Amino acid sequence: RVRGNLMGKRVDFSARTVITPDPNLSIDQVGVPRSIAANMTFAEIVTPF
Amino acid sequence: MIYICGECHTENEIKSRDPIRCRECGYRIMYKKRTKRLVVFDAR
Amino acid sequence: TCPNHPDAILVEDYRAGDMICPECGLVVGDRVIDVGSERVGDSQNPLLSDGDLSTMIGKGTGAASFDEFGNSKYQNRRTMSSSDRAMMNAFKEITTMADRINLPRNIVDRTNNLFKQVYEQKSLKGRANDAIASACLYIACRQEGVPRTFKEICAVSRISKKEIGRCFKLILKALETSVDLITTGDFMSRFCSNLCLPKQVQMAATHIARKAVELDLVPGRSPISVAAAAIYMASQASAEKRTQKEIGDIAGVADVTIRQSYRLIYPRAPDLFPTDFKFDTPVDKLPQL
Amino acid sequence: QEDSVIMNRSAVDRGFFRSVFYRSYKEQESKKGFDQEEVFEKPTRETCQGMRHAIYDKLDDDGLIAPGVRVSGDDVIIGKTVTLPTKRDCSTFLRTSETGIVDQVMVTLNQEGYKFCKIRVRSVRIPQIGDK
Amino acid sequence: KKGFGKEHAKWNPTAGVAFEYDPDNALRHTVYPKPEEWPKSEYSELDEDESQAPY
Amino acid sequence: SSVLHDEFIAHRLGLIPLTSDDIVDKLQYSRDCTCEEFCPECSVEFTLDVRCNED
Amino acid sequence: IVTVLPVPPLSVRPAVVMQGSARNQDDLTHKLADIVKINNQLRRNEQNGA
Amino acid sequence: MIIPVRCFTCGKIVGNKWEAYLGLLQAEYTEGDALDALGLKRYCCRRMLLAHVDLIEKLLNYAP
Amino acid sequence: GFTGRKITSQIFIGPTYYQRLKHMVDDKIHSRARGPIQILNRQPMEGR
Amino acid sequence: RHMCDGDIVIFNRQPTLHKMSMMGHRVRILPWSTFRLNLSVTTPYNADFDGDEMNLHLPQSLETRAEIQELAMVPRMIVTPQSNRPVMGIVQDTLTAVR
RNA sequence: ACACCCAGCC
Ligand SMILES: [Zn+2]
Ligand SMILES: [Zn+2]
Ligand SMILES: [Zn+2]
Ligand SMILES: [Zn+2]
Repeated sequence: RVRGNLMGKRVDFSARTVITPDPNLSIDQVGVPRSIAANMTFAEIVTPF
Repeated sequence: MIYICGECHTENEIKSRDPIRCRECGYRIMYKKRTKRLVVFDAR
Repeated sequence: TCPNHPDAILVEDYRAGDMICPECGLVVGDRVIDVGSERVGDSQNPLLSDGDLSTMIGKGTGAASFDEFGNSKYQNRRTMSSSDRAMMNAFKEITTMADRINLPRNIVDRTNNLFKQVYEQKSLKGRANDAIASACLYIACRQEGVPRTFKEICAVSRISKKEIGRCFKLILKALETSVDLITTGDFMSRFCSNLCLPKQVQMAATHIARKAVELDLVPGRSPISVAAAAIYMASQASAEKRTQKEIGDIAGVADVTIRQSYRLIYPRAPDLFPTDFKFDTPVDKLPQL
Repeated sequence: QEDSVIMNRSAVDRGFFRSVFYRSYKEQESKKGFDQEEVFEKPTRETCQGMRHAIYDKLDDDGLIAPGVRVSGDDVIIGKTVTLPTKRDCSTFLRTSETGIVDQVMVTLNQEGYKFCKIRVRSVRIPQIGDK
Repeated sequence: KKGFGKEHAKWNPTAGVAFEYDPDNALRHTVYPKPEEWPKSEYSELDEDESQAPY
Repeated sequence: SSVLHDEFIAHRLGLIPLTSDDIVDKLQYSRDCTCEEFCPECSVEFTLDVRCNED
Repeated sequence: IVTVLPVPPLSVRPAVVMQGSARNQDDLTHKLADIVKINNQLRRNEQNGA
Repeated sequence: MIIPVRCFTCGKIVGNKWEAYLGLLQAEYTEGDALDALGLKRYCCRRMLLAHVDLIEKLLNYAP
Repeated sequence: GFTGRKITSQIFIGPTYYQRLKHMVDDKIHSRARGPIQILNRQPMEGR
Repeated sequence: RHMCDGDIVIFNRQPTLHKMSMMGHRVRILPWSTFRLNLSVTTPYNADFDGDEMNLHLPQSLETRAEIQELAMVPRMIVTPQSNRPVMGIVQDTLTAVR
């Protein structure tokens, strides 16, 4: 319980897939497939602007 | 519902209550007939 | 249970893990708790009457497990009911009985169902559980459309034909059900295959027995006797021959039963055979006993 | 760079290393329970209870999808319902993100003599970025 | 349908476009480490003794 | 009923070259054509019908 | 010294649901069953003077 | 399983040359001369037609 | 290919037997955002 | 909303040996079905492209996104404190070609 | 569920 489900536990909003090279990206950029982007979501708070 | 016996390729009109058997021979393996629905392939 | 649509059923979005109202799309309730598999006991036999929530004690592992003189201080003191142990003994005996004649597991499951129904209904406390089990096996075989003769179930049981027949009659009375009447047809695939006869002989025997029964040639003869006579008098019409002893010992009929069924079926010989059958032997060459 | 391959897209278009993937889904009718009974039939929202968002429309009258029908993620290929001691759906589902076309559908009797069904879904796999 | 090779190789009309320029390295666009070892192009204009044209 | 599945037959059909000497200029792309799905002004119809009954 | 044994809630020992109709119980449920059986047996033996 | 319709590399048609190649081989022609007589000059097409296995012939042994 | 210029260094090119392995990306890509949760922990399930 | 270009994501490889094995990246959407990395970041991840798989965690709230942006993005982790040297560098084709 | 294999990347 402690080591398996408290110190480290499965999490939402995680993706996994194979990595392939891409020299045309910056060092701080990561290419992401369309399906992975379309699956997980980020919650923005609506503001007037 | 049309089935095809694996041994002798004979069409069988089987309702969904009759135990699976071939009328002509008696083999116990049936294969569903290909659907009449049109499926499109793109040859790419 | 949507507050806005209390009459619309909720869809289960398993991928999103939500209870969704299909009208307004409002996610009602909380995250779905998917019962299933991601610690868990044995699958309890559904045929058992009681819960049987109990566990065993394993073999000893060290000195503390043993006692002063060569024995473990903890033992497999099971808490099973007399009833559960007696009906488990019966299921185990049913499986042994069924595997003797190579019955498929579905017939065994049906037999277990019938046995549990009889044993809960509690009207045959006075009959041996092995006789009730044999009668249940007979009923299950007959209900599946693959009946076995009473002598066939007798051969794989310690229970006589007298006793299994009485228990069969009493089980049918108790369950208030009924079973289809056996036709000289069902007992054909087995009685033939076991005697090693070709497939054209299968068709000949089936057709000829069915036709003989249909036009009421044989009054009141048991279907086993008519079936066996059909096998006899369709076998001699082909190259493969079978004597009285083999057919009698493989179908259960006595020589005098098969002999008088043959003498009854003989005169209408040519009109009873199928039209498209290879007469390896002439119709008039059949030997009359 | 770093153990990676550039592949000729035209070669791939011409059949280079293009394969198929056959997956078989097996299902078993059962009558082990004294009252609950499994049956291969097309389930209906008006009768059964435990369905999901997937569409139960590609099935046939016997509850098994016919060969030659395209299937996608969350499609139903075996309509199996248990009789509730009115009934509950426990149907085989395509695995997530796995398209394909049903190739063969075989129905027979298994070792136990119960009704047994095997559907072979065929999916054509063209080489992509990331294939080893 | 009608299409071209950018979509699919089925619409490719060619069966190998052999393209060449400067068959002898007069431009030195490719530097041979050992020029004597390389076969002469079928469009070359040199005798046996010479291996590649002067720069 | 061949030993080759449907997608394989379609793939090998797509790669068969077809004579396109002069008609390719007069044939419009299917995307730009006004027909609903396909029509003679933007596509060509082929039919294959073979059954093997000889030994 | 354990004189009263705490019984975990159903959350600690949930009963999974399989294909078809099943009531498969956790190991703790079986252990509680054995505890209750032996406790009742001991109580009855002490009550009737074994 | 069957001869590719086109060479993977260049796209030359080689689906029509398998039967001719087999016939030439049965005519006691070496593989190199058989390939040369069929017009396959680039070694990509020679690879395509030399390294092919006719598995459809074995697949056709089973009854339909 | 892009410019048609000769590559300065001559490339080592020839036939070699390659083989495609069962580890295809489409059988590996995976994502989640509030999926089903298991019983005992009420945490995300295990496996794609 | 579906995550789009510029969203910050923690990008991780296992085994998670040192601090630089979970760095923040900016998402860019690309056609095919693989994560893509610049070749420089392969060294800290100890990752090659022979079938390696990597996890992508998407921070949910603005506070967690802000701290991933301000603490653990790849540019902020060029120099490790383990041995006060640049953990990343030029590698493979780029290094041979710049020689 | 649980168990056991196999396999991938270090
Ligand atoms: Zn048949
Ligand atoms: Zn609503
Ligand atoms: Zn048109
Ligand atoms: Zn070629």
